[PDB]
Amino acid sequence: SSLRLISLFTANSHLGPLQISLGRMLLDILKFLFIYCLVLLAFANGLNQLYFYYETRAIDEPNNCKGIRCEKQNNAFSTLF
Amino acid sequence: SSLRLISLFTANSHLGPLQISLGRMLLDILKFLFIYCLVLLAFANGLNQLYFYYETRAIDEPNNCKGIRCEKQNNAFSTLF
Repeated sequence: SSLRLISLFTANSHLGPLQISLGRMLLDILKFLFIYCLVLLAFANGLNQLYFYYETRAIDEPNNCKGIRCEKQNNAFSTLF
Repeated sequence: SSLRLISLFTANSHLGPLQISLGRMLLDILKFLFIYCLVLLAFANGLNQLYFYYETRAIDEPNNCKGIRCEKQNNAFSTLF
């Protein structure tokens, strides 16, 4: 609801021609996004297939924290998610 | 081999009558040894029977130390030994 004040820039002479030039840049990231998506799901598979034998539990870890976003990161290549 | 210099105390007049009085004290600890052994064998069983469900391993424990004599003692009532 707060990002809708950008449709008012067309009524000014300085900020007007800037939105039109920004509209074209967003037609260049699509193809690189496609290629990057393929390169990422390709690699997301081998690493998961190699490390899924050493998955521990939470109660056997310090402070009962499992995964990244803890203070000491652990169990980063266990599942596919 | 070094505790055999106590068999020479009988040739002196000060240390002589001390070995003979010490020889009698060692005939009082036997009965209390009997009672204490029964009282210890009695209690050594319930505590082992109550705690033998939560026995962890040694890779889950910090610094790979299991049992008493570590810096942080753990697994004290797991087995009978």
